[PDB]
Amino acid sequence: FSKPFMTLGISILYRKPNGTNPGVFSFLNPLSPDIWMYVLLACLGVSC
Amino acid sequence: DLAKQTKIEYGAVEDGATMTFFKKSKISTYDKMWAFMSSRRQSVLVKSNEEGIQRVLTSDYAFLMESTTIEFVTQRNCNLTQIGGLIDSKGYGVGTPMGSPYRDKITIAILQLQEEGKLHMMKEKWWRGNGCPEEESKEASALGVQNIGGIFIVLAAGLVLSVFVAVGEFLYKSKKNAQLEKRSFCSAMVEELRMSLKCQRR
Amino acid sequence: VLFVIARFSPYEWYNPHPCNPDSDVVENNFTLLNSFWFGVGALMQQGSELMPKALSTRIVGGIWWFFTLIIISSYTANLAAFLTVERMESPIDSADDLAKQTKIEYGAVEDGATMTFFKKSKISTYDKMWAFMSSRRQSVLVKSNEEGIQRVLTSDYAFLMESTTIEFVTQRNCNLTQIGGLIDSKGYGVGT
Amino acid sequence: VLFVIARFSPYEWYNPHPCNPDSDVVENNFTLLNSFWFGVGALMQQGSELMPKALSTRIVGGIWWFFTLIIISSYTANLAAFLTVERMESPIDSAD
Ligand SMILES: CCCCCCCC/C=C/CCCCCCCC(=O)O[C@@H](COC(=O)CCCCCCCCCCCCCCC)COP(=O)([O-])OCC[N+](C)(C)C
Ligand SMILES: CCCCCCCC/C=C/CCCCCCCC(=O)O[C@@H](COC(=O)CCCCCCCCCCCCCCC)COP(=O)([O-])OCC[N+](C)(C)C
Ligand SMILES: CCCCCCCC/C=C/CCCCCCCC(=O)O[C@@H](COC(=O)CCCCCCCCCCCCCCC)COP(=O)([O-])OCC[N+](C)(C)C
Ligand SMILES: CCCCCCCC/C=C\CCCCCCCC(=O)O[C@@H](COC(=O)CCCCCCCCCCCCCCC)COP(=O)([O-])OCC[N+](C)(C)C
Ligand SMILES: CCCCCCCC/C=C\CCCCCCCC(=O)O[C@@H](COC(=O)CCCCCCCCCCCCCCC)COP(=O)([O-])OCC[N+](C)(C)C
Ligand SMILES: CCCCCCCC/C=C\CCCCCCCC(=O)O[C@@H](COC(=O)CCCCCCCCCCCCCCC)COP(=O)([O-])OCC[N+](C)(C)C
Ligand SMILES: *[C@@H]1O[C@H](CO)[C@@H](O[C@@H]2O[C@H](CO)[C@@H](O)[C@H](O)[C@H]2NC(C)=O)[C@H](O)[C@H]1NC(C)=O
Ligand SMILES: CC(C)CCC[C@@H](C)[C@H]1CC[C@H]2[C@@H]3CC=C4C[C@@H](O)CC[C@]4(C)[C@H]3CC[C@]12C
Ligand SMILES: CC(C)CCC[C@@H](C)[C@H]1CC[C@H]2[C@@H]3CC=C4C[C@@H](O)CC[C@]4(C)[C@H]3CC[C@]12C
Ligand SMILES: CC(C)CCC[C@@H](C)[C@H]1CC[C@H]2[C@@H]3CC=C4C[C@@H](O)CC[C@]4(C)[C@H]3CC[C@]12C
Ligand SMILES: O=S1(=O)NCN(C2CC2)c2ccc(F)cc21
Ligand SMILES: N[C@@H](CCC(=O)O)C(=O)O
Ligand SMILES: N[C@@H](CCC(=O)O)C(=O)O
Repeated sequence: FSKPFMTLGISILYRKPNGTNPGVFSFLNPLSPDIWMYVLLACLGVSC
Repeated sequence: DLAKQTKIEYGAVEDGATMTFFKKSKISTYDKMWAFMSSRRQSVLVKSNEEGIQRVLTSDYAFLMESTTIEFVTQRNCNLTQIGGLIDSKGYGVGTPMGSPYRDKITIAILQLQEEGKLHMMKEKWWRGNGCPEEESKEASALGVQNIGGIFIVLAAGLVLSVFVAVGEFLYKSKKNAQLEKRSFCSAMVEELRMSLKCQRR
Repeated sequence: VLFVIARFSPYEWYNPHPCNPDSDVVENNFTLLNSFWFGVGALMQQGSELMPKALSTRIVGGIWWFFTLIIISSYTANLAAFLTVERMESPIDSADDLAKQTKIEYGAVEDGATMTFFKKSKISTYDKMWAFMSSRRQSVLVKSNEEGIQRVLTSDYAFLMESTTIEFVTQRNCNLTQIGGLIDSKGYGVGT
Repeated sequence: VLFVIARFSPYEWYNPHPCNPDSDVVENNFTLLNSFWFGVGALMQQGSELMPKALSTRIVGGIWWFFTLIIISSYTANLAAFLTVERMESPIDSAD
């Protein structure tokens, strides 16, 4: 061989995992969808 | 991580340096990979780089290959990246037969090109592709419109729902006072004279 | 839009008149100056003396409260992250920044490859550095690596040197780092 | 500052008197003792019973609410780090 014109290295080629976006109703996520009902049935209940 | 799993198949180009690297490796991690690759040798060892790139796209497959050819692919396909650091270090060298007068003349000629930067000018000419929209660049994540977003939607929809209650409050009043005072359609317009007044009144 | 509804809702027109309501009193407390004060007052979580009546204005007060509940709650969530200081970016970031200044002196080890690199360079950026280094050659070209490292510590000085010897120094002194990418690529070879 | 502006602004002079004044009972309820209480009452997020009426005092009420909105929010976001005490981490963990 001659003396190298480019430096190498064995590495791993693999797909990027998809960065699924936090869609614009993202702020409803910290409570479960039944708890949002249970709060809504509370404020419709306790007010009654 | 890639050696200690069987979910992702992995191989390299057969009759290449990477296959030759793990075949004659004595590292305990890297011997596990050739213990893996030699068994299902027909399946995971593809015949070329282009067949290796395509089976990463079209399947669940991690591909062992050179660093510089990754540098051309990841600037072309932005869904597919390099995983981890460099395993070894090697070099592309102009091969000559066993004893030649052209080995030393090219060794001079390669070193002349890199101090002139021409080996760097040629690499930027080919490996620079689409630019590849790069990375989120993991840091603090200041909220744009894309992740709050809907609180303006319910605010807009709340004000839309409010003004139909306002005409609902208007018509229920305009039907109530017109039982005895005035007529149905006109007394609505009578209160329009009240509301359009720019002053305080009764 | 709160002021538009409160000057259109035929229930907001209330009489203050506490004793016994006769006639000819009623008036909205929602002036146009007041409706900003409900808007700012609800946004700042403190609450106003204003409180709407008359359900159409209650819904505007209902949805603006849930609007400002989320915005204040989202603002306090990331606020732990953004209260970290960032240290000053270095005034040099590559060879182009380091060549286009005279505030920071810069050199390399004399009778070395880096001195030989800029001496026989034909890059327009790198010829500026050897145009710099050849003039004050006694001052900026130190005799060894150890004298080059020490004058970065004890003065305002950027030092041109090999990448691998930086890899030993920056793992030893955490106040002193590599600036920019690799200028060229070379190799340590066993000379014969 | 709010006591300076409340006496100076001619709109904070109102009469309390919900029933037919007919001459003059005009008051300026911001004293010193009321002016600190609007300041302290907004600092502790509780809110006083006293609210500014003239626009000359609304901006003072407006900026001070925004000031206490950032103080208390920066207080809560930082104090999560200080109650979650990162433990003793004497910098030897193994032979390496
Ligand atoms: C403390 C106050 C409580 C009040 C009680 C009421 C609570 C009643 C609520 C009950 C449940 C409402 C939320 C649903 C559950 C969320 C989970 C989900 O899967 O939804 C998802 C679907 O998106 C939706 O469909 C969300 C519903 C839309 C209406 C939102 C009304 C706001 C509440 C009105 C209150 C204002 C008035 C308040 C009073 C004046 C949202 O998630 P995403 O982002 O779409 O993820 C996918 C994105 N992607 C496809 C790109 C990947
Ligand atoms: C006294 C006691 C009560 C008596 C009993 C009474 C009986 C009550 C019993 C109820 C039983 C529960 C049944 C519902 C279950 C829903 C959960 C779910 O998974 O679905 C979804 C809920 O997401 C929504 O779309 C919610 C609807 C819009 C939110 C706004 C509602 C309140 C508005 C403001 C309120 C103002 C407050 C005013 C206060 C004065 C979440 O999943 P998804 O992925 O989003 O699905 C999309 C569906 N879609 C495609 C059609 C959109
Ligand atoms: C970020 C900033 C952006 C700009 C801010 C937003 C814009 C700035 C808003 C400017 C006007 C709003 C300020 C409050 C009212 C002004 C009172 C005043 O000046 O003294 C007056 C005391 O007489 C009165 O007080 C009469 C009360 C009028 C009703 C109040 C709300 C209607 C304003 C509706 C506003 C437009 C809405 C559409 C039209 C309905 C002196 O009377 P005058 O000087 O001689 O005036 C003519 C007399 N007249 C009126 C009694 C006949
Ligand atoms: C005054 C000013 C008016 C002018 C402005 C009006 C404009 C508004 C027009 C229309 C607003 C009303 C319809 C919503 C559709 C909006 C369009 C949209 O973005 O798509 C939505 C789909 O649809 C949904 O998911 C919404 C579900 C219900 C939430 C809205 C009502 C709240 C319900 C409770 C009632 C509260 C009231 C009662 C409370 C007591 C979001 O899904 P998306 O498509 O994936 O988003 C695109 C983002 N992306 C491109 C990144 C992917
Ligand atoms: C307002 C009258 C005029 C006053 C002017 C004089 C006062 C000054 C007194 C003291 C400060 C003296 C020191 C600084 C002097 C310069 C200021 C400055 O820093 O510039 C800043 C910009 O400035 C702004 O834009 C912020 C202004 C906020 C306006 C608030 C309006 C609220 C009204 C709504 C109320 C709603 C009420 C609700 C009820 C209805 C930024 O500059 P910098 O980042 O610091 O530069 C650093 C550069 N470096 C990085 C190289 C190092
Ligand atoms: C929660 C709801 C509250 C609503 C309040 C919203 C108020 C308005 C909100 C935002 C208005 C301005 C947004 C730009 C700020 C970005 C940072 C920045 O530029 O700092 C820079 C200098 O500082 C500046 O140049 C900003 C000068 C104005 C500061 C005062 C604004 C608050 C108004 C007072 C009134 C208070 C409230 C009035 C009512 C009482 C520092 O340099 P840098 O960071 O390195 O440069 C990055 C620039 N970049 C990020 C743009 C690329
Ligand atoms: C990112 O990668 C792929 C691309 O969408 C997603 O997984 C595949 O999705 C396709 C449909 O687009 C399906 O036909 C395949 O069966 C999926 N394969 C697998 C192994 O899931 C994947 O879900 C995306 N997201 C993430 C987070 O990886
Ligand atoms: C005052 C009223 C209107 C409020 C809403 C209804 C209440 C009484 C109901 C609705 C759903 C119910 C919950 C449903 C499920 C569970 C899980 C179970 O393992 C314990 C009880 C618990 C936690 C219930 C507690 C009572 C509950 C919250
Ligand atoms: C509520 C009214 C009175 C004031 C605010 C105006 C609203 C309706 C406007 C202003 C900014 C707008 C957003 C700007 C950008 C985007 C991103 C896009 O990919 C989807 C639409 C979306 C999410 C818009 C939705 C509507 C929006 C929130
Ligand atoms: C969309 C519409 C039809 C449904 C809601 C009805 C609305 C517009 C009407 C119907 C009856 C009305 C109520 C009738 C009587 C009173 C008592 C008064 O001292 C305050 C207003 C109040 C409380 C009214 C508020 C608005 C009201 C609730
Ligand atoms: O100075 S060399 O002997 N020949 C030139 N090159 C490179 C083109 C990168 C390299 C690259 C890595 C080396 F270790 C040596 C050399
Ligand atoms: N480029 C390698 C072959 C491919 C590989 O081994 O990854 C070589 O020159 O031998
Ligand atoms: N190590 C270099 C000398 C030091 C330098 O130039 O940075 C050489 O082999 O010549």
